[PDB]
Amino acid sequence: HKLVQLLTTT
Amino acid sequence: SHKLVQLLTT
Amino acid sequence: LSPEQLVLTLLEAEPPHVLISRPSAPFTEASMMMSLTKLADKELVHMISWAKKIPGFVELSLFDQVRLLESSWMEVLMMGLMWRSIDHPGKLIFAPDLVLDRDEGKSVEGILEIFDMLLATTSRFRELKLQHKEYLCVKAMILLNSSDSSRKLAHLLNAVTDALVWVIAKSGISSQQQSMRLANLLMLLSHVRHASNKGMEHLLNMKSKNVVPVYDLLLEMLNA
Amino acid sequence: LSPEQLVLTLLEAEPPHVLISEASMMMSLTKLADKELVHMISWAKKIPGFVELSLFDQVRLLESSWMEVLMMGLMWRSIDHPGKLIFAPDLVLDRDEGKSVEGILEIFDMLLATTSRFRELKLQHKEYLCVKAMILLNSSDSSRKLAHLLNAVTDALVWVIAKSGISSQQQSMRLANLLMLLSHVRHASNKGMEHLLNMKSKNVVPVYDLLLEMLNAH
Ligand SMILES: N#C[C@H](Cc1ccc(O)cc1Cl)c1ccc(O)cc1
Ligand SMILES: N#C[C@H](Cc1ccc(O)cc1Cl)c1ccc(O)cc1
Repeated sequence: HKLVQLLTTT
Repeated sequence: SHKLVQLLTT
Repeated sequence: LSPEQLVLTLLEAEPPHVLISRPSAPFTEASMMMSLTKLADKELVHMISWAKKIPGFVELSLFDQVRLLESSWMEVLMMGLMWRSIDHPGKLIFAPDLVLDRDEGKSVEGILEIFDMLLATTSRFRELKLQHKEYLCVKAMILLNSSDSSRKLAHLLNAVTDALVWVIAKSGISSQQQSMRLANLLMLLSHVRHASNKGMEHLLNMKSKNVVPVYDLLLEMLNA
Repeated sequence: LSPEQLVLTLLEAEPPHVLISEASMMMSLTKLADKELVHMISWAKKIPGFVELSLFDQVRLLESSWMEVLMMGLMWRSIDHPGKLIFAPDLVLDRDEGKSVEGILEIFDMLLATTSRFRELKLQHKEYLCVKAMILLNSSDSSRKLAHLLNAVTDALVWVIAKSGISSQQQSMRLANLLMLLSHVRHASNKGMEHLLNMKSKNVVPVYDLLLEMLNAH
């Protein structure tokens, strides 16, 4: 979840 | 059981 | 576009120094494991940022991006460490203020074996006189070689490879020595990936024995 | 010894085609692996310089690389037969048949995927011969002999690529693409070693002495 968030939300 | 060293020596 | 443009994009994309204090007290299995895991988790944040600044990476499928970072992250950290460590023989330069000796691996069961791998490989890179622009290319290649998006990754990996072939040529050694240097650099990457597999096994061993703290990104990345 | 003399010595060193003669599959693979490991030690000893290395080095390189060297052998036999792994003439499996044993479909997919990249790149026999040797010598007095042995097989691969007469740019690009694929062979052998050590722990794979010693090393 954290990886996908940093990839797309950060 | 030492078949590797044996095959390497002959 | 041009190999030189791609190299200068990788140069701009380099992560900043991650700052971690050395424990005040001489290292224990715990203090050192907490140091190395805290560093890894901070670097992982900067690694995701680095990958997205590689041209064409963010045009891959999300799942391809995820799979590359999940698959290569430890090898990428370890390529980072060997480079920071290249100018300081016998030392491992984990961060500016975390400079570990070979013998200081005594403090974690099994870590000393990992340090000798890291130090030996770092010496092979020192004796090949690894150049800054070769390192930039080789590190992206570890990421993109780990592992329509399949066609784009092949292309993006051909482009970084084209860039490394260019950097070695600008060295001006013979074509035969260009081929030999390209081969000796790539065969050294198999030694980085080996060190990375032992360290992943070591990390999963340390997590299993409690020692490992709760670490969002690192944990998510290890469970991969 | 010239690059051509070295590559010709590898052609000579090539083991013969080995035949084996749910559980049946896994009995076949361990039996094949054990027979192939015998041929692999003759092959290693016919690599110019190999028997000049210290016995510790000879043992350490074979112990390290044996599964990588089997899988490289498999990929070459399989290259023309897409969707097929030509373990042997009397042992030809597809991805489906891998489904029957847990963890094997994953390994057959890697081997088949890597096999297809080598196929797309049109890996040449003389290229295969060099890289397979390099897998052995690059695993992970004597140590300097090793380095010389390894440079020489690398010079030989650069030679084989030159003889295709593609551009210099393209000789470098080809060289890189072949070497990068090797890490995919090493990954597939990492997974196979993990699977095989797991089957040994549960003693579900026939006790074979040379395979056993080679596995124990890990
Ligand atoms: N040697 C080492 C660690 C990886 C590691 C290995 C084993 C283990 O049990 C825990 C960790 Cl975290 C490292 C940290 C930052 C880098 O930039 C590079 C490597
Ligand atoms: N995929 C495969 C096997 C290795 C293997 C892997 C897992 C396992 O549980 C048992 C075995 Cl024996 C092989 C046999 C001969 C070759 O030439 C190449 C590979």
